[PDB]
Amino acid sequence: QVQLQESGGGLVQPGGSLRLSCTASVGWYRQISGKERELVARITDYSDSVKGRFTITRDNTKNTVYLQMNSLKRGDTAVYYCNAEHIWGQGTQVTV
Amino acid sequence: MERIKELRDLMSQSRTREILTKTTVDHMAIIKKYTSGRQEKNPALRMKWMMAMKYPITADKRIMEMIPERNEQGQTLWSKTNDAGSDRVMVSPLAVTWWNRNGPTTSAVHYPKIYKTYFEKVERLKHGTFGPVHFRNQVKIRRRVDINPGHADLSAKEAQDVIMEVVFPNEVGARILTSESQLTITKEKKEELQDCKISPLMVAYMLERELVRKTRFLPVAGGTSSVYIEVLHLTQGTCWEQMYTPGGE
Amino acid sequence: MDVNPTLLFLKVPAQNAISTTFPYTGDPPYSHGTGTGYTMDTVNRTHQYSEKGRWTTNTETGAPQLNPIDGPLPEDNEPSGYAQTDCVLEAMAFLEESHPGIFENSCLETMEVVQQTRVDKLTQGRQTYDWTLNRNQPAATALANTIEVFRSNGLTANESGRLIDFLKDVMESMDKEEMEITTHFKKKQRLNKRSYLIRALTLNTMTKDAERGKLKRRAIATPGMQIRGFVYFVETLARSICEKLEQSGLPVGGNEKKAKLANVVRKMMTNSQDTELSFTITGDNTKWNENQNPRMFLAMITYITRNQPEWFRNVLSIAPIMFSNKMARLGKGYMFESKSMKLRTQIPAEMLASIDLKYFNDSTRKKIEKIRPLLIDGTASLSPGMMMGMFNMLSTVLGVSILNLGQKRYTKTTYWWDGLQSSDDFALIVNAPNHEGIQAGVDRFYRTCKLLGINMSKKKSYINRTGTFEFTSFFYRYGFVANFSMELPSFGVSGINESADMSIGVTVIKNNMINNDLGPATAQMALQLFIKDYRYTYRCHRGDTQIQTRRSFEIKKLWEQTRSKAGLLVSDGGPNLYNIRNLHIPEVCLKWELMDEDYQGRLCNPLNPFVSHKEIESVNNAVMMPAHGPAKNMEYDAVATTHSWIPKRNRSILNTSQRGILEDEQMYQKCCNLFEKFFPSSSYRRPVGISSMVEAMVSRARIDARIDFESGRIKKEEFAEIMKICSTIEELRRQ
Amino acid sequence: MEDFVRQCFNPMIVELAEKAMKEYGEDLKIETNKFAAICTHLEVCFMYSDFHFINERGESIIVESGDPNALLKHRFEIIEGRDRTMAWTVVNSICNTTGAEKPKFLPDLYDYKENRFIEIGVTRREVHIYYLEKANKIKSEKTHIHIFSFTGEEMATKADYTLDEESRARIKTRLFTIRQEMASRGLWDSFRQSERGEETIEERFEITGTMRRLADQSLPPNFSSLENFRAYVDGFEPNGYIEGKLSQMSKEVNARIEPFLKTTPRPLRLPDGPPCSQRSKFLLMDALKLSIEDPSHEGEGIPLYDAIKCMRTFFGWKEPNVVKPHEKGINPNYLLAWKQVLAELQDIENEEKIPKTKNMKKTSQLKWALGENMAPEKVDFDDCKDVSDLKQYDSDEPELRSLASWIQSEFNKACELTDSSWIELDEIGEDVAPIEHIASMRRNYFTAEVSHCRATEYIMKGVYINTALLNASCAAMDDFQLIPMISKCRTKEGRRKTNLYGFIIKGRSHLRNDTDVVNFVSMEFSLTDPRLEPHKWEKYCVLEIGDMLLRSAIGQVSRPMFLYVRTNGTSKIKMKWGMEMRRCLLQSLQQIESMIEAESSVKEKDMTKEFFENKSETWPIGESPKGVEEGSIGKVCRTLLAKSVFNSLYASPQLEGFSAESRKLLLIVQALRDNLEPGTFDLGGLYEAIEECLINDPWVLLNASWFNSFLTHALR
RNA sequence: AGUAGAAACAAGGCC
RNA sequence: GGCCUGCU
Repeated sequence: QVQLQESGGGLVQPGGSLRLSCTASVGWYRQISGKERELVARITDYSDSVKGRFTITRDNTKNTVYLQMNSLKRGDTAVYYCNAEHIWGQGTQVTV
Repeated sequence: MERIKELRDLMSQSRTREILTKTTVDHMAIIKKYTSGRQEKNPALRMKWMMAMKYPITADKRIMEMIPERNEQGQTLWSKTNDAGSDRVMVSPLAVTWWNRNGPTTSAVHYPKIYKTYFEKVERLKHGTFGPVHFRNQVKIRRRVDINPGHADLSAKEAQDVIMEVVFPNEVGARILTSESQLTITKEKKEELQDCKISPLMVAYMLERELVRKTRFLPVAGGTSSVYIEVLHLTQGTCWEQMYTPGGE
Repeated sequence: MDVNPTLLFLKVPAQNAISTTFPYTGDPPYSHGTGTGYTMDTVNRTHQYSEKGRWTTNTETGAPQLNPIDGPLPEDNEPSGYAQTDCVLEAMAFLEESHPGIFENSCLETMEVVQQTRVDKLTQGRQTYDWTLNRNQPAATALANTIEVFRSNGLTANESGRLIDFLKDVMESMDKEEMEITTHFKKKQRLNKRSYLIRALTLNTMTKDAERGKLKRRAIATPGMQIRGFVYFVETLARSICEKLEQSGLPVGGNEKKAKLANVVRKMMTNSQDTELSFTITGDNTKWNENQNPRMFLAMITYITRNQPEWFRNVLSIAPIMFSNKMARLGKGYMFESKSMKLRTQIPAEMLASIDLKYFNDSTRKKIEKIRPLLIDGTASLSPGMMMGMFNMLSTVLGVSILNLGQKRYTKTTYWWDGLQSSDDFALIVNAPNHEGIQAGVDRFYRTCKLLGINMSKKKSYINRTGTFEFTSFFYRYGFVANFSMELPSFGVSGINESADMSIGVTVIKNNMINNDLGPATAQMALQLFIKDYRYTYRCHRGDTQIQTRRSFEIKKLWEQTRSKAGLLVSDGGPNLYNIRNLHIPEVCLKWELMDEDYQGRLCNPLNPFVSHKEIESVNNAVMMPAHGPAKNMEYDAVATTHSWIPKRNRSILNTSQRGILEDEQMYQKCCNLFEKFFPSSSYRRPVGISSMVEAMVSRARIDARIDFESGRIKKEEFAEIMKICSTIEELRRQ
Repeated sequence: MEDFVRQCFNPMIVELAEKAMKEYGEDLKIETNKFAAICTHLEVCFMYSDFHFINERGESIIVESGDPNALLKHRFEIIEGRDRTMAWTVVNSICNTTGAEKPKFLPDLYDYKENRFIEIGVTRREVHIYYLEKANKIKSEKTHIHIFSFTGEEMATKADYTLDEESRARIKTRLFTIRQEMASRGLWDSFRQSERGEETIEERFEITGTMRRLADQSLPPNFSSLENFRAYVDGFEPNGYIEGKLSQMSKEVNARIEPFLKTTPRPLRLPDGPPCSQRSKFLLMDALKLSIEDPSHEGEGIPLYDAIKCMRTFFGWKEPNVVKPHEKGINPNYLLAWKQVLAELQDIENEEKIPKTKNMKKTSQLKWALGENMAPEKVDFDDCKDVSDLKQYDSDEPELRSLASWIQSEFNKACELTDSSWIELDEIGEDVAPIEHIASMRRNYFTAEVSHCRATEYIMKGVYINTALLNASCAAMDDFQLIPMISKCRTKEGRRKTNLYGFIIKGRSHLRNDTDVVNFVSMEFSLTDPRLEPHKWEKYCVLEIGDMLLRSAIGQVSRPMFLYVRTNGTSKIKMKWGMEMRRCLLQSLQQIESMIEAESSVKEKDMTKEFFENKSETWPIGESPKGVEEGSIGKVCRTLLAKSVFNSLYASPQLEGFSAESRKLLLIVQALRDNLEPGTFDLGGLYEAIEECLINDPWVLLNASWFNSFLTHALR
């Protein structure tokens, strides 16, 4: 019914910025090594760990949900997954 | 015979004898309303809560000698445990339905004659003729109108003496009704209800309702007639008018 | 997309969809425990709004009383109870001048009523604080107990059967050295003068439940029986007065209120020319009852009753005299819990005077510390102001005087104002040639209100242009708009009985269609839902279903027995024939022609053991406490059927020391039934006289045996038997 | 003079006359000659009536003493000697039985032979004037009148004297005994003329004694007595006293109007704290349904058998294990309770006929889960005063909690359509009037719109659950009871179906007050993993109980299937109000019908059909990141129904307070938008009144967020 | 524990 | 263990 394609992951330095996107054809979750999958943002609603640092936006016209991540820290190192209401993307690595 | 006999039996016991002796007639009402039962604040909640019990209603003791204690499968119909502050016994709701399927039967032909107002309403509606519904803004203006369509041009007190003389001819006292309209009403309602055995109190209440004029303030648009106000809910609305002509006309 | 109903107001005006803003589909807030905290808070608040008054100690009750009347004028917008005697007397004088003959006439009718009123009128009231037992009891029970105590003490003027004589006895009781009361645990206890004075001047405090529209709970009060007659007379006078005032809206219903509001707004705006601007203030009064001093009501009534018989003035003045010295019982008490030892305790409120303050929190500790000086014999003196709207009508009179004081003849300025007042709520239409004029007019109205001990709630009030306003949950927007959310709680089974519930439900649907502009399809849906709930509540299902219940067997056999099953009542598991056209017809009469004669006779049988009728007042009257309003009574059309049973009573009296009340109830009811069989008109018209029961009963036995022989069943043998049995009961009453 | 009535007359007559004296309320000490005269009248009445009997013939039998027999009939039966009420009772009874005419005044006796009344009066004056006097007092009278007078003479009309003459000799001997006994006394200076018909009284209500002193302490500060204050009031006249105090009063006492503009209103502040948790008594958005496709109706059937049959329809059961703990309770108790429920369900399945209602064993597991024997024992204060821990019940403002995004999504999906019809309405009288046809068509349209709505499913769930819980509490007060959550719907194909969400175990429910709490434990199947929104399930314990396979194009999902288990509670009032959730349908559809009628008052025609089919007109019913979104009338119906359902589900005092204090501000904002120059006296006070209602309830916080969004979109 | 929210329930009393 | 009450 919906298929979800993520993009924009990778390797970034402490204090840096990174921009994820999800094309659907809605929110972002992350899972750190040995930890449970946590909500990052959904569209707005935001985890306390990322408030004032990460901003989620949604273009309904193009069914696309961008996540702008600023002021990145080593504790934000995770696999980041898009979700749409549940359908999940494949997951994109973010390494700070 | 009987009446004076339970009178003597009551006077036999000291407490009831004292109550009968020291209590004056005027205090009749007070002691009759003397009760420990508070008036319920939330009737719906407890009616929905009591009906889930066994033996939730109350009935006179005589029920114990007209209805069997149990039905075919053994569901109990009444209990012998009396109410809190009365000699009546608590009984189950089935004892009602049982009374409607095997209880004693009578001749209810005179109930239409007693409940004149309701049957007149039914007759008026049965022969009514409806019309097209017209959709247009209705200017509802608030007016004082008479709701009772059978009022005989009498007030509460004015017709109360008539009602007593019709039902309780001996307790009238000084009053002997002067107006001849009251004379004819007394004659008619006396010969009509000469042997009706429903109850003196209900007969008096319904005569009061029928003869006494009553008035209330309501938002009306058109109509204004007594027969046209009882169906005010069906003929007038917020944006629609339903032409109607009761059976009387 | 996120759904948001409130955004609907961006297209539909607020008043056209105001019903959405009334969450009357859920359980209303209830209080759980004691109301003592609220009572203490109210007492302290009433006493501190008048702190700048003068203190005195009553020589009779020995309680401290605070008189703020003629006190320093307020210098802030906070609530103040410093009413000025001269200002209020002048306001009443102007009210009389604008309505000549109002006071004299109203006093004349009140004098007629007072001198022809009876004692039994006091029984027609809800719970009252009986001082014989120090608890709330039904009005009739408390009246009977007080009469018994008075007769035992030697005050027997009430035997005249006149309420004025009962009040004479009540006042004479105030001058007695030692009265005697009865207590069960029977013990005879002696009350001295001061203790009886305080017991007669005290009020019982409870917590108001089922109050929708506020986060916090409030406290309400119930007076005794000694003071209710004076209150009745004073309220009769006030009602007779307000009925002559078109600016009042308290003694009328809702539709009359709407009509008067429309008339006043049209009068104010229409008469205003193009040059004059008009503004409506939707005002609520903060702490209305706490700032109304009974002494000022005494002043108003003594001005009203000028040039009248002195006895009338005295009897009408007794009430505010007692309210000025009124005491309030703190309440049920306080319950403590100890989790370490895992126990709970309940201390009565009367211990608050001496109990240490280690158990109470900071707020309650401070409240008790502040209220202790006013504690006298377990009750707190509450002289400064009224507790809970006992003098509603006099307060409305004062508000109407304020409203009329701006008729442009007393303003002496271009601006002027009018409006409608109903205690604690008002709508004020003020016109003036310019915004400065409107501001000056509203300022002067507020200032004059503060001179009469009346405060305007600035937080719950707002002013706009005329054409849109609110009044007691009635929203006017170029014409009143229906709400239908205030009457939603009344769409279920009332809880009286089967026939009564059916008739009440259909009649409520009809009325809300007539008044609250309920739609046809909505009314049909309401009928369907009400029928469903009615069948599911009384276990009376259609009969053709297989829903097993405790009553599904007898219903099913009655169904299979009946031939014309369309005539069966819904109470007996029959089809529902109701519709928009049939909402004004009782169920029995609507199905009369369809019933089988056997079932019809079994149903409407006078000899049924279920139907019980007590008095003409309780035949077809049901007391339904409406949501957001005072308790109200409704006439419901119903036919006396076997379904008109009355439900079971509480039955918890059996575990209390007050267990003998049930035996007295049974004996009184037996005697009353015997009298009714002797005097059939006992119920319809309450008998009057000064003789005793047995005299009337035996003498009527004599005469009825006589005449019923002169034609009837009796025989000489039986007639003589009755005559000598009457003689026997005569000699028995001798000894 | 009273010494005469002390001496001669018998007690019976003197107390009869004393009660007649009390009758009309005049005192005996002022004028006693009336007492003597009327007591002599009463005496002649007796002596004339008694000693006179009749048998089956006429021709009265006269016996000096009534012998023991049934033959004790009295010739003349007395009228007077009774109260006015009874005298008129006898008058009316005689008239109605004898068919005679009713006199307007009081007679004295009745007789059979001549079947009529006797009005005996013996006056001081001679008979031949008093007779016709009382005759012209009585109008057109057939009652025969007979009077004596002291000289000894008798008279009567018709020359009629109704009984023996020796009795009349008796009467006049009695008469002259009276006369020449006063001769020894000497009373005729007034006896002939002592009564003139005085009737006057003044009502006296005198304040005296203690009650007077109280009146002296209920005056303004500078008054000393009620007399002086009343004199001052009577002498008071208006002389411009309000103006003087208005001028002297400080000018800081004002009601200045603060203009209300677009930039004036500020957004309502929401409380901050831990996220808001779930409060509902059952799962709303995460419910799962096990079905059988039976033909039974809503109430038709037996609960336990239907539940077991529905549960047997699912395969894939696994041994339950903890997934998300309660975080405050003992999850192993919940696990053991679930396994116990399964075991006892099988136990019922084995036996002969499924019981209509089952009772469960009271194991320690459900003893803890249902809170049994935890209420502190009630004791007396005199026995527990030295306990330091003894204090009041915790009475403080509830914990503060911030809004979470789950309630918004729950409401969003509570307004969505479904693949079933969750309302099966009852029957109504066949429509006879055209207006009834219009109403029926409108009602059918709304039922088609709202029946396939999650709000209706929630309504039915709540109604059924609360009804069953209340009935079980009232019936099985002591013993824990099992109740399967059942709801019956109808598919698109038309086949009826049952659905089993889970089970409820009701505990001890000895509910006396309307606020007393009955505790139960609720278990509900679901597929929503609780590891994604843990803060919404603070009070739940969630286990893993199986796996479900729903047909999907992605092979087949084989999702996990969890059990949400929690301890909840209700009260009689809450149960009663939750069993009347069907009035949410009313509220909503009344609002929609009011909209339709208001619009149709403009165009003189019913506008329902085009509203529901064309769907051209739309109302703002939500906001998307792109902007405000409008939906058809049906979506408005569903949205209002969901709002009412959530009002009934999350009801609380916070909701009422916020609703009132926000309706005030909504009216002010509407006045602003209508260009009506709104003004306020203290807007900060209103804001503080609104903000104090928002504490921890998810529903009220969501309403406040909606109000802030409406303000942001409005004021433009 | 839970319900609930300015104080309560989580049975009461009587033997 | 036995019995009483569920707005008093």
